[PDB]
Amino acid sequence: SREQIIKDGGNILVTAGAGSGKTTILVSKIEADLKENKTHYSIAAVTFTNKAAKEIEGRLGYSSRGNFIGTNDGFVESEIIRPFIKDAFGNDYPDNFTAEYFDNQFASYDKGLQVLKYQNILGTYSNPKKNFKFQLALDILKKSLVARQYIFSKYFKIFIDEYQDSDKDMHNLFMYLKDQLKIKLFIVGDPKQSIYIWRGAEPENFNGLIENSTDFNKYHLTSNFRCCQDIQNYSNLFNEETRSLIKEKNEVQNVISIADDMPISDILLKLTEEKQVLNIEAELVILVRRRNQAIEIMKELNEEGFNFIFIPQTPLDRATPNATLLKEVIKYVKNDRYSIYDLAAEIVGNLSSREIKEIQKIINELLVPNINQVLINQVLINLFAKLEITLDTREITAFTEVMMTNEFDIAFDTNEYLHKIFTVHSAKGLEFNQVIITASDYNVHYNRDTNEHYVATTRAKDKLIVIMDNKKYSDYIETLMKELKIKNIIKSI
Amino acid sequence: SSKFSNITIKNFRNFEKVNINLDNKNVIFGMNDIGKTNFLYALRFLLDKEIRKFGFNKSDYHKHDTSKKIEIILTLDLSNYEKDEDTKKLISVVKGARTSANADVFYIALESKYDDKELYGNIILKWGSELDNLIDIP
Amino acid sequence: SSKFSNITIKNFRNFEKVNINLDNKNVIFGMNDIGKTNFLYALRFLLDKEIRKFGFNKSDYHKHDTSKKIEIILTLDLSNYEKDEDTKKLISVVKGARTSANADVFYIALESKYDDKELYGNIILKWGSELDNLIDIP
Repeated sequence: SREQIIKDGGNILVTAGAGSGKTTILVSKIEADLKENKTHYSIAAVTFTNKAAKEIEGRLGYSSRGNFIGTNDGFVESEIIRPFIKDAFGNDYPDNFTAEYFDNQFASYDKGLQVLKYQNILGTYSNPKKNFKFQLALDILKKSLVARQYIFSKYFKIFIDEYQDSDKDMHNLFMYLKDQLKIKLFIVGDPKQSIYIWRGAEPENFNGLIENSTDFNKYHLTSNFRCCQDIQNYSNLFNEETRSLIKEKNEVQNVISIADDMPISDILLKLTEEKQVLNIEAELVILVRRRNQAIEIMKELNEEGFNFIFIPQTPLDRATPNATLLKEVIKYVKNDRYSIYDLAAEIVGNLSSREIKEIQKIINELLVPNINQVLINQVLINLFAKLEITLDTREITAFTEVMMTNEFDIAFDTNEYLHKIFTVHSAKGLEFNQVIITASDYNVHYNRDTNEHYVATTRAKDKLIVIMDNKKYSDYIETLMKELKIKNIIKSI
Repeated sequence: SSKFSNITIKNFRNFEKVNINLDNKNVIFGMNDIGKTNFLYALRFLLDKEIRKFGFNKSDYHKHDTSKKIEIILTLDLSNYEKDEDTKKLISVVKGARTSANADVFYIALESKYDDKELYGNIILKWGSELDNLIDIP
Repeated sequence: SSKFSNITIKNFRNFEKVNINLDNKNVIFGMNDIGKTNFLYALRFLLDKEIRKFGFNKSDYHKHDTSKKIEIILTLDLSNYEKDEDTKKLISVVKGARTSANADVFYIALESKYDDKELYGNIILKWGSELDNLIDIP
């Protein structure tokens, strides 16, 4: 498992999925290797977005080892291109160059050298599949002897995040550091095609390393690593592929089942005061299928003194290529404390201060109120035109609808609330500490809602409370408990 | 086969112009007790932060002449980079101050010019692969 | 009508967070003898080269907490530039670190972060017209 992962000191290839399993293990693996190694060598972690680089830097702590934590583009720029470009190509080339991602697309590698030599800027390649900065960095290393000496002397291992999005030119540099410079590589990626890719992503180079590489040591990560063992056993029994991984335990305490005989508010009081299996001071969230089921529970609790705020699923809450970025644009529009730098951190690459000012100009048109649906669509196209990303028609309408109304404001609110209620689709992504669900929502016999039920069960982190509303739900438990000869998988009050 | 090649001391106290080859282990001796002590202080001024912050006084200049500039250069050999771990220590910090044409050598220099009004000459540390265009140590 | 506006002292010795307005002539007094001495030392660390080269020790940090950073900012007023000769002294050295939008104000700050391994936190001096993007004093 994870203990076997961190012990390996060689080239490690990690398959990460379900989210957050990659980030926590990455930070723990980095800080553990820093404690083992006392020599002068440092580590280098590279992330596509600037937020992930800042997220890793905050958890690691002091970087007195000289460790580099930053963007993929910022790494090759500050460590390879800028220091040794004059050594590789002569004194004609500048080291005070400014890289602009959006401007100055060129057709050939020879053309881009002239933009850097004469126009004093570092422009991107026109083809999204070919990266000019990494082609330049790899070229500089082969031309410059000092460049190869410095990289070997500075870093002994390099950590790479989200490797499935790396392009071929970006992939060539990483393999060049491992094959020629003999630098250890810790690779984290998602083998599934998924929904999120960098504009020049090719999953085959990552998939090819899993199939034909003898140097790397392959590992895998559990999807529900953060969930406790008792919650994992209750979640995995509903899907046939997941039933094999769980192991039975002599005593089960985290998953509680209680039949709904008293009103909904009384069940909440019973679990909080009579058995104290749920703490009122800990965050508590309740699961529903539809928005109406959440409203009636929220209104029933306001009468009993319980205070709650309910997050609804927005039109943007849909598996689309630009869903993650579109939500961040909404968070910058809705919230005043959300800085433009926080929005730029979500954008791939380390944008310059001048490029940030141009993107800020496009979005400032959305900060004026009551300017109708047509202008919101053009600002959105103008925004994504600079990023060279086309926008889905339903993604545009979903973005527009959220901008018009204040209905989905708290779903993108920066503030955090202790007690909430969310829909199964509302928080498909984020995870909660303790969750209560009801059985009548999910049809378990024909597996229509088993995927929504599996998501519902995996959201809870410490304690999961299940209400046995449906007899067919309880029958599917008792039937499969006999197939697997499981005496206890649930704790009933 | 030694990282420390030679050290040059110009116009520093009793050192008019002195060139001394070096190695990893060095032993200095002789009748001139003043020269041995100034030799160690000349190395501290180049490498010891605590002794370097105090700067140069009028007495530290050779023959108490403030017109002549004090110059202390340490020549280093980086040829054994492939098998010397301490050599890679220096490379990791020097970064781009080296050139590939003269990758085997690296210079560490101390230059000092005296100001009459300020009554104080500061210590400027430069390094680089070429002795002609040394750059200020960041 | 005074160049010296106010001084801010954060996390320096017994000064948790202290803001003091100023003028050309200032007199400090009170029961706390430790506060008066640390007040003068806080000004020396910002402006006296000889006392600034020694850097910050663990004791100089407030409540001996090295996590919190020491910050000493001196706010200046350059409105009387047309008739104040000493104001033109500062302008001639600051050069482009000022912006025309905030030409009336200028900040002089001292920032210090502690390193556990180096057992020593250095003194970094920044100045500039805007308090948000202060730049290192050359």
